[PDB]
Amino acid sequence: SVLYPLIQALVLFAVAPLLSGITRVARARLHNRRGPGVLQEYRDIIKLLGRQSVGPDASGWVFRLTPYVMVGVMLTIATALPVVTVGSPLPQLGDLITLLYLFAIARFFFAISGLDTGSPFTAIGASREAMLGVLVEPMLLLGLWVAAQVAGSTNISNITDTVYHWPLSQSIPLVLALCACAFATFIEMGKLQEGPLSEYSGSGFGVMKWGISLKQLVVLQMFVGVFIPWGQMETFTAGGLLLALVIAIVKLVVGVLVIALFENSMPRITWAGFGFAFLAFVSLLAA
Amino acid sequence: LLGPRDANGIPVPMTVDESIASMKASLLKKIKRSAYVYRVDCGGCNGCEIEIFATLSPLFDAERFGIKVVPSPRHADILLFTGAVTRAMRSPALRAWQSAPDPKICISYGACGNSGGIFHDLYCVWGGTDKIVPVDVYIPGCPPTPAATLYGFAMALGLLEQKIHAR
Amino acid sequence: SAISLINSGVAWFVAAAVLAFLFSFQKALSGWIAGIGGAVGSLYTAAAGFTVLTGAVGVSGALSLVSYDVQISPLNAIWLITLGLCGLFVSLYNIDWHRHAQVKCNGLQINMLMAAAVCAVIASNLGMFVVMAEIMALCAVFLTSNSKEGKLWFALGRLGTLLLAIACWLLWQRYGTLDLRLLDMRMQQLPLGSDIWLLGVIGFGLLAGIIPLHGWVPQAHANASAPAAALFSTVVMKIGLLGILTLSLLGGNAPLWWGIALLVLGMITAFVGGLYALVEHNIQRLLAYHTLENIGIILLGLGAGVTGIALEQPALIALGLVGGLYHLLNHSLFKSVLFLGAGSVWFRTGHRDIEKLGGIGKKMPVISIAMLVGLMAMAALPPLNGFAGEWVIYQSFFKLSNSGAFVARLLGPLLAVGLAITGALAVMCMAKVYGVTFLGAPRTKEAENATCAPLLMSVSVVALAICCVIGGVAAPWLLPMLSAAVPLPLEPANTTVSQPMITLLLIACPLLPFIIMAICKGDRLPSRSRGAAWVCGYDHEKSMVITAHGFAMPVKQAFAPVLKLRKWLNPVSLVPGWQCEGSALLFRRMALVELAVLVVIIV
Ligand code: SF4
Repeated sequence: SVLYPLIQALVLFAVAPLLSGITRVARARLHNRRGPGVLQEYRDIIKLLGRQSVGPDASGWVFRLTPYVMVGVMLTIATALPVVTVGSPLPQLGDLITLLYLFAIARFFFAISGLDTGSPFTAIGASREAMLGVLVEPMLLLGLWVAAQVAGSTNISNITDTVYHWPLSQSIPLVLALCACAFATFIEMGKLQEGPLSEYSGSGFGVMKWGISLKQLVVLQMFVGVFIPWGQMETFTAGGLLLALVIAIVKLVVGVLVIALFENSMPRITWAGFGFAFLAFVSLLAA
Repeated sequence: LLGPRDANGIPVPMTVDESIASMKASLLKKIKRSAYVYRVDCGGCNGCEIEIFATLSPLFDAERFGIKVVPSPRHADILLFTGAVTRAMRSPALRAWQSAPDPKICISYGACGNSGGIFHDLYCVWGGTDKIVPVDVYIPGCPPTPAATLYGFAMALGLLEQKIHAR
Repeated sequence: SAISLINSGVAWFVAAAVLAFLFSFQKALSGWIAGIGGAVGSLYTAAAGFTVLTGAVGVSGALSLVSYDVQISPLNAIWLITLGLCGLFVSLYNIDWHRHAQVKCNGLQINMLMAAAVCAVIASNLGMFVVMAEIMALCAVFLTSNSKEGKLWFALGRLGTLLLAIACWLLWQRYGTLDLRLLDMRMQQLPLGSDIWLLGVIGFGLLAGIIPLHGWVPQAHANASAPAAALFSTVVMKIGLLGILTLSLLGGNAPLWWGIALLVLGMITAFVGGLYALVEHNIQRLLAYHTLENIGIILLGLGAGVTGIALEQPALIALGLVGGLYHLLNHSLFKSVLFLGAGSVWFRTGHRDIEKLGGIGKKMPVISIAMLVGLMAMAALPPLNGFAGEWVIYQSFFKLSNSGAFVARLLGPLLAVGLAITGALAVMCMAKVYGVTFLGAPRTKEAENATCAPLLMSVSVVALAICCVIGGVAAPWLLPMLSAAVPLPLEPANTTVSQPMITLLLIACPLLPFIIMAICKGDRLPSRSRGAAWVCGYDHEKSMVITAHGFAMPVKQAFAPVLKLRKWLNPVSLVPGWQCEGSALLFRRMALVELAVLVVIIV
């Protein structure tokens, strides 16, 4: 009961800068330049791990200790998201409220780290990130809540195999909730200069880049593994594993490509994300 | 306070510790495949600034060699100094120097940054950028062509070697 | 033997009160006597509560010093347990609090408040419930700083007993009995009646601090002492919640509109309190609005339970009640943590405004860690104790979302959406509070002069934080203990959450990037913390840091209509005698009259 979640967390950690690298090379190719390689994010992260972390005199243990906390919280997230089966490796932790409030832990620690430094830019970025979390958390909660009451249980691996076997009788509540979750993922992976990491340096900046890449992995993974499960397993076997890894990495790659495309193709989607979420909620109530 | 001075109070270039300066070659071979460069524009004309920003343009690219421009000195491994050190600009340039994590690489860009250029003996400048901070690589020109900027960064990262010598 | 335990506890509370008042000519010895007596009395109270909760039956008897009729239901045992814990740790805090040259000897009012609160919890008559809750409320009014702050609270408190006295008279006329077991066995024949229940709920929410009747709460929590304010927020609120719960569960009968009304009332309480806490720069007034929002969350759980007992859904009743009462106990714990720690910060510095209170995390690091635990416990973060009760309340919301009722299915997911709003706003508010108080450079010369916290203050706050962490990780072992009071199966919708595995997965996961940076480092110099923040070349100034004024601007940007609704529904100018010269002193003048005439008729 230990090996599968641990290997899940380790692989999802070690594949995260592929998704950042493919996103930045996609943004480079979209702006008609050759751009860096897909492994450039690994080179940047390892090189920053080589460098030594500096900070202000007023900064204490929070400034140094935040990036490890955010990486560990993203790991505790990623160990309960199903990427190859329809069953989560840890069904005890794989709830809906648990994942949301662990993301709240990540937001809280990022905000207090931004406020720990005396820089106005980091505190401003902390406030904007906390605003983003306030506006995105109930959208995604209502999306997976509509999907959960379609399913019957407040639990990942129940919503996933409910949408795996499409019932064809409550299809409109499923589709509207799916599009609301897509909008919430679009808001979280994007906005919807100086930056909020202008005081981080060295190993701390490297572990922040680790955490940012892992957060961008797990948000898209919570979308495409919970709501796109056709290609996974009901029970874990040792022969159909390669197909599951192939379809998982293909899903993640096409997800970051299309999100980069529609990000460069740009409170409309903020209201429409709420609007498609309530259109899902009314759909069960009317029907 | 920020920088060392003489008995008269005139600023002198900083002296890094040799413990700090001992691992510059290891830092160079570490950042050979990925260099984080922060432009520190001082008292200079835009020529020596727009051409540095044109190193990531369509004609000449820097991310293909690994060079990425950073928004903060804390992210910087290479501190690119541009203009002649104006008296009002010595303190912010020094602050950008101490904000970066040790060890650092400093590249002087342009005639005005190397020695002051046409303003070398003037009351409001301190001369070149080597009069306030140590400089590892000197890039001449007024303005330096993007080929010269790529050659300077490649020679700083060890991809190329120095061509001209003293006569 | 819980009757004898609670008898000895009330005896020690009243003995501590009379001995602190008798030895009031000095501060240190009076504070010592009051704190020791309150600690041992709270130990007896918590022992009686734990005995009743472990027995899971319910005991009755007679307190042989008032001639007081007593019943201790297992539902009230949780109130006794949380009162014992909070009273013990606030008394141990008061031991070191009464060594200051600025504070007052409050031990008489503290001990009388705790004795009245315990006698109100263990009361069997509803009239005696009102009388003892009314003794506690007047002692709390005396426990405020000056006569200005205890004026609106006095007006609302006497409005509440007018309402509760009318409701008690109506109950005595209709039933001929004021007892509670007799009313429960008589409410099979005649149901409660909206006219009595709504009146009692309004009268208890005037005591329990229910929005829009919340105007007394931040004014009372403006400049009161931390031993006063901690047991304010953890006792005065919970007594009104207990009265609401014992009026709502007075029979198996309970119309559907009661639960929907409680759900909407606690919902707007949670939302408005969590939003209004963000826009304040006083820590002890911010904690008052966070009291309001967590009382709204507990009322959401209780309203889910009342809706379940209306719809005859035992899983809904079980989920709503234990979620509400577990969040009640956990909220009292970490609210005591927050109030006592903020009082320690004021004790070592002298300031209560977080704008002029930076850099305290390095001066007192033990207190800083304790407030980090408390803030992460209040803003519901796993695996701490504020997350488990919210999880059970969300499970009750999901059970509401699947029950067959248009008034419940429409209200099901909306409560989830707004509770996500409230949780995110609380996370923001505590991020702001920890950022502008315990982090960054200090903004006043009075801040760096603050030395470490005292001995017993730190002991009390660390023990409270230890209890918070224990109640957080051991939620799967303490929730079936609370299943002995609300007595039936807990049925999350096919899902459990396990706090110990999250606890193990939040200390072991951050070790992996630590191992990776320990491996991937080469010539890495030791980390230095020397300079100032990078502010784009120019030097750093005190006017350039972003604080609570500038951190709470986009919530004023996006939630502007509610914050302007704060100014609209303010009928303060409509009262004729409100602007009187001596109205504040007149209210405290009849307060001495009222407490002196109502205590003696009980004795
Ligand atoms: S080197 Fe030439 S172009 Fe550059 S700042 Fe100096 S004078 Fe201007």
